[PDB]
Amino acid sequence: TLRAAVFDLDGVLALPAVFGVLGRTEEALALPRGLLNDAFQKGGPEGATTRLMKGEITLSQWIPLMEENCRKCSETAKVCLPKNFSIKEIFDKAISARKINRPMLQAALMLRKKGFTTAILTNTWLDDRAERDGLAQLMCELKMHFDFLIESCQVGMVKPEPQIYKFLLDTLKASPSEVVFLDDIGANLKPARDLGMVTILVQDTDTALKELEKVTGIQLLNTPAPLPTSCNPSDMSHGYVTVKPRVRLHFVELGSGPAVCLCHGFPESWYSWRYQIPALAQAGYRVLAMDMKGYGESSAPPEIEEYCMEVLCKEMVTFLDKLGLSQAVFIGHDWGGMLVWYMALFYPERVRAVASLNTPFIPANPNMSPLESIKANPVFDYQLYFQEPGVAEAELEQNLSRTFKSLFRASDESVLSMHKVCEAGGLFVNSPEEPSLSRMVTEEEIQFYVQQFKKSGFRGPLNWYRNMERNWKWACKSLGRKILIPALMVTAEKDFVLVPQMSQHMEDWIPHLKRGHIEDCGHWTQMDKPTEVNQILIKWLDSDAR
Amino acid sequence: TLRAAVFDLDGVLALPAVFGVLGRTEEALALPRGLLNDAFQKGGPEGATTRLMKGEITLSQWIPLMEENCRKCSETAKVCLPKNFSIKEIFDKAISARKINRPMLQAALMLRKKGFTTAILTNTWLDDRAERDGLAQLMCELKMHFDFLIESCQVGMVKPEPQIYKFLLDTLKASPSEVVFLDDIGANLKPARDLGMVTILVQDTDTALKELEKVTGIQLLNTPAPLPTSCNPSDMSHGYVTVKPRVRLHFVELGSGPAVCLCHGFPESWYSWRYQIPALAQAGYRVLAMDMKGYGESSAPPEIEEYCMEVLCKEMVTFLDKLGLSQAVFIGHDWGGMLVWYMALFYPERVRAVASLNTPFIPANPNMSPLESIKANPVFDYQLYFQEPGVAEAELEQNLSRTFKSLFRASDESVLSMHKVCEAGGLFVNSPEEPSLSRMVTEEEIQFYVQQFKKSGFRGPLNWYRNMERNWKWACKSLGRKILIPALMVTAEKDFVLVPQMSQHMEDWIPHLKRGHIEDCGHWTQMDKPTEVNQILIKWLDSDAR
Ligand SMILES: CCCc1nc(-c2cccnc2)c[nH]c1=O
Ligand SMILES: CCCc1nc(-c2cccnc2)c[nH]c1=O
Repeated sequence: TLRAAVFDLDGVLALPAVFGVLGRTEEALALPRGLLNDAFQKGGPEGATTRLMKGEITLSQWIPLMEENCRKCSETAKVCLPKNFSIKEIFDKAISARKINRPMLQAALMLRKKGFTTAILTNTWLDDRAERDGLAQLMCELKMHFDFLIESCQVGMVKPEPQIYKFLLDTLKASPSEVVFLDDIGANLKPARDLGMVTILVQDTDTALKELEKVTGIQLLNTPAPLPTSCNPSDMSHGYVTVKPRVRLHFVELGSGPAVCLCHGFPESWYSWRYQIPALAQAGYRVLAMDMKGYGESSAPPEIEEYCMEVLCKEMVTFLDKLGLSQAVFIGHDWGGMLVWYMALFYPERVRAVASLNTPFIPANPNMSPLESIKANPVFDYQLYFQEPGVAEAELEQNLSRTFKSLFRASDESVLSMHKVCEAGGLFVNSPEEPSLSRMVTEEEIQFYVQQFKKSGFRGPLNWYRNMERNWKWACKSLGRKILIPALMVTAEKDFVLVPQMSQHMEDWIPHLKRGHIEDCGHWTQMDKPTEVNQILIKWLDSDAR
Repeated sequence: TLRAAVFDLDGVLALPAVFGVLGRTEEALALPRGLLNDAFQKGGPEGATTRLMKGEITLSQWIPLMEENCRKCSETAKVCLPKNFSIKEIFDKAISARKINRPMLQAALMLRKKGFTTAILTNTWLDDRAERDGLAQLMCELKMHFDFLIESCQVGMVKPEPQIYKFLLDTLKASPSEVVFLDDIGANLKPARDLGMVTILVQDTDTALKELEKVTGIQLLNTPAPLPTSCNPSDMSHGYVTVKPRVRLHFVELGSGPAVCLCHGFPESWYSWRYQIPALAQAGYRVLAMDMKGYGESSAPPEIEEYCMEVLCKEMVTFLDKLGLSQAVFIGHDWGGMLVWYMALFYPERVRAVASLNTPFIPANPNMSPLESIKANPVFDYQLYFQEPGVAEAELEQNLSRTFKSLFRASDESVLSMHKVCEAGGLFVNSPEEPSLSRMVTEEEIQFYVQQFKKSGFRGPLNWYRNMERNWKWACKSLGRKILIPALMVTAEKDFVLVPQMSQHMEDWIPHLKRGHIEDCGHWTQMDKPTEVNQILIKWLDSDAR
């Protein structure tokens, strides 16, 4: 019974195969059939290619030896190689053209999700070309989805030598009969088969996956659309910056490129961006997913005024200063969305671009107290319940699992009224003691938030809602300004508090505003519709932020 | 008696002044004298420029209002503005041409070093131009050297209004007579003078600094060359990555751009790079200054084999994988220099470029045991003393302050023999109990290393020297390779262990190798000759790593 799946790289996890390009080059240059593939494998185990695949030499040392084999082969075939014949060029192009075979990777992901130990076993080289970063990136994206990456040039062994298979079995801690092995080269399959492993000769992906699903008994083909890659907290780079003597800010960091600062809402975490962090880093950005003040590993001072917009924005500026960042793109959701519009209004020079999920930008009304304005809309009643220090802390902190299980639900799963919260005397008075687990979250994701909130609880988070008068006075100073830097507003159809229609007058203050819209999406945007969120953000980033 | 110094930005900390460009533009376009400066200040306190300087409007809202004032002014002066007259262009160029007035900044640094509270007081705007990042960077570099940055557009007050001066005095917690105030605008000096502050009208920097030194009694002019900016550990962004279940790696992070991974030697810290971190971030790089395995906040497992080159390099690859970095430039010193050459030999695809300080790259001799090779050179005797577990730990851990004070000395300060260390039975047998403080370090820098080494001591650090046979066997696999990626070798004239002549055959294995050389430099390269190190690295980075 199978418990491990092994994949080749070239022609299996990555397409098109480099060997395929040698043939394509022969045809394009009208060279004798197999001349290049013959020069490539020249000398077999004693040849230049074996030495390269074993790690004896690097790719740049191999290029001249391949040139010589190509000359020798053409001499024997009584033919001439063209004037501008360059092996470097042929390989540079082939390596660059090679992309991840998404359905193969998707099938590997599914097997690992169902308990399989997965591995990549590849005959590869030590790449020292000026353009090696493209291959480095490919391997990076691919390798993180597997338990093991076994590279011929790193182990000093090569397929089809029997020892690399014995090494593989030892790495997997598995007996041959427990292993499925997938290769596009029949000769490299032969030793695994001889050892007793299940083998699949990969020609077209679809037939390979039909074979793979028949042998594992797990559906790999015609599967529903998979969720984006998420984050395992213990595998992340965690960062800490002191912004002032008693305030430290925590963030999770992933990727290289322009800095993208992610700002969560209430009562959330850096983890609310779990589905965006890998996707945004893969799109070519340096992601900084914050634990906002009062949350997670960030400090939680008890004073209400430590949570007004002016102080929070000043701290985020200091955060940039301490990291040596002149700018960041600011993406926010809910309370993070509010802060992000204020960063754009007060510090435009420090904000590369600004994006908000659900949170509209509505200028302050100087002719009306903010407390009057909140009373005008019944959906904002929960905010008045959040006013009195201690009351909402008591209900929210009583049972953490019940809190997050009641809150983090989709539009078709609500257990929460909201409206007449004050009258009913609580957010959870008509909610069950043991809510069912929402389709958006697993038990373990709820427990990550539970553990996070055990440190400081809900005082610091609730204080974000306790600065209406302070926020309003500060916001009134910005009344003559417009937001003229790149800006994106993303509305969610089924958010009943931050409704799409509330954002309708935004173009008056943000003339060049760009928009996104997510259908059948509730308040918890990132986890409700991750794929859609990722598509809207990546497209807006590549077009407007670099 | 003075204790605070206040500087204007435009025409004082930054040159040339923007007002100066308005005049230069009038002359270039043969416009009436003062036409632009008149349109700029039009309406005085009621005008567009005051509203901008107060924060009522952003720079982009101000551009059209300036265009109108320019049209109105030309109409009155019975003149016409040229066909391609654009305020945006004039200001974009002026802002971009404006650089830090280095001797003014240097004088501000000296006053702060002698106990003064320093501040920048400026009439500035909220910059939302597409090219705002240039100004953002200027302010970032400048602001970090001062206690306070007071910006007119942020306080809603402007020079010469008396309230901004009262705000300044309150920010400084100083009485007027304790303040020197420097401005290039006589009108903006007048209220500070009226309050009783010492004022200096800045025309040419030199006369301003003569006035400033006469009034403070501190030498600011004709001063010796200042050391580069250093790091205050508590003001840095600290990062932590788990590379394996019991191994966590700590790093300090600063800047944006290509990732530059700094690898210290024995028995050092991320702090050994204190003079390089600010300089490298300012040059446009994202710096990752490591605490290598066994040091500082990084894990220190006790097993010798956890410190062989193979394991250390694999961990650094995982470090890159966990941060989402396909590559980094690897710069190392001493043991870090050795690791960095091995990263280039085994993982060329993950190494953008490689640089070593002092540490040469010498291929392993397969016909000689490494223990024989170390015995051949008398300068390597201390390495044999480091072999027996516990002996060197005992002497090095006995008195931490004495350890670092004896070790971290310049070429003309040695208290350490080295050679016949085993025979003498210790590194410090002929060294004082209370060494004098070396010219390279302050008391406080020694105490930072003392506190760092209190956590794990010297076992983990010493274990780097305890894998000769393991390292040699692994290195022998690389014997057929060459280093063909961008590489820099920096030799130090007075390093008596890692002597410049030891690097003489490097071009045989690294044909495209670039070199740097530092005269009158001992083993502790970074702190011995920071300025020279920074110049060699920045120049090599901008030319070879991007
Ligand atoms: C139908 C309830 C789902 C929901 N929750 C919120 C919410 C909850 C708690 C805090 N902030 C916002 C907002 N809008 C919503 O539709
Ligand atoms: C004259 C002594 C200065 C010195 N120290 C070392 C050294 C000390 C401790 C550890 N590793 C290296 C090397 N070369 C040197 O000139």
